[PDB]
Amino acid sequence: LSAEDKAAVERSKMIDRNLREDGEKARRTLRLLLLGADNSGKSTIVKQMRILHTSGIFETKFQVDKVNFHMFDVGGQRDERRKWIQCFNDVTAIIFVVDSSDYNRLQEALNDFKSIWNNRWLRTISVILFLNKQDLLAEKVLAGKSKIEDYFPEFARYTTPEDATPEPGEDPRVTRAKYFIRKEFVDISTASGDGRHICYPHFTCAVDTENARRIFNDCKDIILQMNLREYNLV
Amino acid sequence: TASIAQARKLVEQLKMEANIDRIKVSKAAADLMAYCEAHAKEDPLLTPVPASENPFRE
Amino acid sequence: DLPPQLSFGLYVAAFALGFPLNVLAIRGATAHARLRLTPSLVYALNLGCSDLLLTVSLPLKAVEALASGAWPLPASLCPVFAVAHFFPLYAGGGFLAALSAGRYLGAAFPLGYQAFRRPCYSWGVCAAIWALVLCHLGLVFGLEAPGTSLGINTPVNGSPVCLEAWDPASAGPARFSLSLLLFFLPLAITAFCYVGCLRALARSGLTHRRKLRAAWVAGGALLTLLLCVGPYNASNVASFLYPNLGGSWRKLGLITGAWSVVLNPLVTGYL
Amino acid sequence: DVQLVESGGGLVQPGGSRKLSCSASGFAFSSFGMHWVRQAPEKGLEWVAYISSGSGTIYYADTVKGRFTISRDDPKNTLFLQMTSLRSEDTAMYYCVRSIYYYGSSPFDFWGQGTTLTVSDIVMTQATSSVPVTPGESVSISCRSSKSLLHSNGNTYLYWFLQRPGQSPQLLIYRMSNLASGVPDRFSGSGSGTAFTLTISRLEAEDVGVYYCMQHLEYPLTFGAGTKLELK
Amino acid sequence: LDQLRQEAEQLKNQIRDARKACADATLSQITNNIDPVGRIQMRTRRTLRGHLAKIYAMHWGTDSRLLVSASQDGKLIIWDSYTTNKVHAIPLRSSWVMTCAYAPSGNYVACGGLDNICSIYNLKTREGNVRVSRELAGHTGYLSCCRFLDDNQIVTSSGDTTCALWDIETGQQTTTFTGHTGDVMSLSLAPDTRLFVSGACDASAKLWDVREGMCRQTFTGHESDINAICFFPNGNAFATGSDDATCRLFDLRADQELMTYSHDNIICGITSVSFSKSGRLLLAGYDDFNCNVWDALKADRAGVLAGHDNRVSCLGVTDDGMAVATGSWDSFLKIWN
Ligand SMILES: Cc1cc(OCCCS(C)(=O)=O)cc(C)c1-c1cccc(COc2ccc3c(c2)OC[C@H]3CC(=O)O)c1
Repeated sequence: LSAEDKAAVERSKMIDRNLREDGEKARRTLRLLLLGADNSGKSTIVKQMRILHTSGIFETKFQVDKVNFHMFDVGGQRDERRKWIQCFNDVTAIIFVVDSSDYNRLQEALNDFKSIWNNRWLRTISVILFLNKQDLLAEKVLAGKSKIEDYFPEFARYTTPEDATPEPGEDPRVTRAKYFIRKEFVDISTASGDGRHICYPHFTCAVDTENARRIFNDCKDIILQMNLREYNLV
Repeated sequence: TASIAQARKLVEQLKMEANIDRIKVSKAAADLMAYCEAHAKEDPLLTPVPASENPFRE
Repeated sequence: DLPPQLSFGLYVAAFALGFPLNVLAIRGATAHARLRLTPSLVYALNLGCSDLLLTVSLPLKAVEALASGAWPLPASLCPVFAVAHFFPLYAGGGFLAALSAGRYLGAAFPLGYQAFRRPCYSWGVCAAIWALVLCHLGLVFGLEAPGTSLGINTPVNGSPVCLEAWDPASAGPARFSLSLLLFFLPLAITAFCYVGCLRALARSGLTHRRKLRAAWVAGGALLTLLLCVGPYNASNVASFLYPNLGGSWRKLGLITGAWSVVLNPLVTGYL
Repeated sequence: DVQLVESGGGLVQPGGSRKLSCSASGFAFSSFGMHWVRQAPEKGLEWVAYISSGSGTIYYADTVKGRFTISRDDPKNTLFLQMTSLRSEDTAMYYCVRSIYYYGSSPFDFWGQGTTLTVSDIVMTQATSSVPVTPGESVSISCRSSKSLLHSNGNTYLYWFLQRPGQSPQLLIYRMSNLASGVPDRFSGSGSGTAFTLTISRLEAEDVGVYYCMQHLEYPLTFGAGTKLELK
Repeated sequence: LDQLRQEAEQLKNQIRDARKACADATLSQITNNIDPVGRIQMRTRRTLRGHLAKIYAMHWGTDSRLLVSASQDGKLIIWDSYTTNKVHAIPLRSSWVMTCAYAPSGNYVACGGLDNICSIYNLKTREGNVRVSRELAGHTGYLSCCRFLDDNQIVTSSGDTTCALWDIETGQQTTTFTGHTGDVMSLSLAPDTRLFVSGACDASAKLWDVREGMCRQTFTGHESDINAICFFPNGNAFATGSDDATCRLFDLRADQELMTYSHDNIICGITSVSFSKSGRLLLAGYDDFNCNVWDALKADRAGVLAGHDNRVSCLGVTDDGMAVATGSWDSFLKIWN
């Protein structure tokens, strides 16, 4: 080598040093992909709001227990998502939000969840399911104007399981409807995936302010299960 | 106006494919062969280059 | 009771069973490690290395037992066989303790674990326990040799023996302290890490069947530490506590170690 | 608006000590290696010291080795030269030079103003020290090296610098035949691996000055005597 | 309504009749006379190990050196391929980058992605650091490809089914090319930079005239998304690869599919496609972690690269012809010849 070649090698080494420092700093934090149809409050899941990198896709940053989550929402396009989704096959989790209040589009949401769950590139990514607007669901089921059986005949033959635990002292019909709705999604999830990735259903409302804690806990569980996979306990 | 626009587009497609009808597939294949054989001795991947001037030596 | 044919048969069978499955386990471990490196792979590779070393040292003491104590090979090779047999026991104990600690850290502090999960740290810990056990063996063996050759002793009108007839009064405290600091501390570490891993698996439910399967795998590691090397270290401490006790328990403990060499790749090896 | 302003020059007693500073502005200072270059009051250029990018490598000239220190402060974008045991031969102008090194870089692209100081190897040979010349005509300046400057990689390291009267030097050809940025195209460089010629096609009034050829194959870095072109 | 559908229906039938009439002898029968290229053994000479995330694009410089590459770690890297030196490292505003291009003059690099913005960075500045010369105006979809016509003109393809031609100086869309049906995934410039082809998610390719901005020709025959496209070195043909695990060589003049490259043992999709200097070797990267080298005329697997641990994403042959560089999702670039 000459003097210039040596200086070029030194500059390359400095570039490598900066690259590794940036890489570890980035590897520190956790990354989530937010999905769900409109009129589902997908942007209201976490109370904190942000306009980070508002151009193109939407960024959000929230910190819980001194660990940072970056949530990416690709909301620019309403068309087919089958192409860019492969860029997200390394995120910690997919936060899928479904508005359970309306029964007209619920089958469409189930089909979307089936498409996401059985995706070729997301076959190892866990899904955190958020059943939004449960209060509207309760109001609709209590009013009685609209019935599940108009769209789901099996709800006539469905009964609440013995393990059902309605905690806030709610109406049993509300719990029955909620558990059937969640059962549809968990049935979609369980039919495939053979335990490589699992779904974590939850119930939430618009005024709820504890969704960050649930996201953090289920992310901890996902990390734990990957760790146990690394040591080959699973 | 999407339908009429696509109709005009397909008319343009016919006009362009007029020369396609003029050209022959066998002629095109012969041209591909001619180019490949004409430049066959200048690509190292086809004909491996001696290690003297190959810049990626070890 | 010491039937030389029986001991010879157990040692020969132990070697013959261990060698194929052990090399298969190390081949599987290296095939997995080719794609990527994880601390579990590092620990498994070191466990396999120690197991191969012990199983290649086994036939020598099998022959020695067939000679009922006498070593047909001349006493110039005593320290080589001594290290190559009695080092891998404590080496495997330490390796299993480190593996259990890694499992506990991964299952109890998962975010923190992937925050600072590097195979370099695993290699450093492995080399540290390598050096510690070699150093402790060296210092304990420095006060063994009277300077007859080093590490060998001959009874009156008797054949040379590899520490088999070593002075019990001198060998008591040394063997006891070594066995304690090289086995019981790893045993306590393994037990605490196992109960922590069980707590984490319980509170981090994913599926009952898989929870049981993971608990059984970790328990297999703990038992292969406890069921085989445990008898050896227990016999050692018992001999320290009871100097007049008979010496057949030492032979039983060495048999249990010879069964450790075959049991270890079964419940911890990748394949 | 790249700018390098140095300070510290003054009258000192022999064997004294002094500190020269150079503030840099208008560019990414931390990404540039930096050089201190001496020019004797009546002689040519002479390299003094070199601090690398990130301070990884430090090189000194033999005549100032040990008693000279070169240092860098990135946060203030500043360069320091600590001078101890000053001598009569250390009275010079002490230019500060910028440099960067990657595949297609042009080192020694920018030069400082310098600060006059006064107190109380491969050889570069320039055949001529002065050439009378008239504007509008071609001219050629040749210099020679003791050892062939062509490295095995195919790059030969010779640099051409033009110093107009009362001005800091500037780079013209940063390799065998590589025109520097901002230099008019009428300049060119050519020659073999040991003898190198700078060619100018047309001459104007601003081309009057001293021309130096420099080697960069290996340290230390050595300059030529300098060919002076004066209008006629 | 259906009144104009019949008009378009007959036009589609007529042009197919033209294509069948144009074809008498298939390419394979014509090339049956020549002798095969034989087995091609290609070895790895360099491995570039700076990227900390999966790599989506790379582009060779015109000097057969100094390649550029882009990955999700939020970094562009300009490598000196001869010495594996890292010439430049450029931070990106948005880490979701799907393409990168190298200016033929060597003064600029362009990258874009899920942010809908095609940024152009200046490499040769007086300040000594690479700066964002221009963030181009907005598409209505992600950027899938971009290529430099010159130091002032660029051509981009987006997920809004539309390609565009931009003037860098003004920063505006000089031309907007007509619509595809699905996403536009690939883009290749003709050697003379007069025409260019695009491949879409509607399993169709389109040949465009740059100066007039109107789709000259349309080619079909695939069964899934077209992921990669590349002209023949003489500019009279181009090859595409699709998720249906097949490559097609179409010819512009005959306006008809010429050859198909497929094997029953290959089922994964094709991510990248490129030619050799003479066009006889067609190099294609696949999803099953290895590339294939086909004899472009006889249409058989003349070789396999088989050196990557993950999905092969980008692939490019140098202009000089020495080497081929492949970048994969394992955050590695490998140079072969
Ligand atoms: C210390 C030494 C010296 C040595 O000299 C070689 C000749 C050089 S000259 C003539 O100048 O002396 C050669 C070797 C190999 C070694 C050695 C190095 C590392 C470990 C061990 C084993 O240490 C043990 C082996 C078994 C046992 C030890 C120690 O404790 C007793 C029982 C274990 C048990 O029975 O439970 C030897």
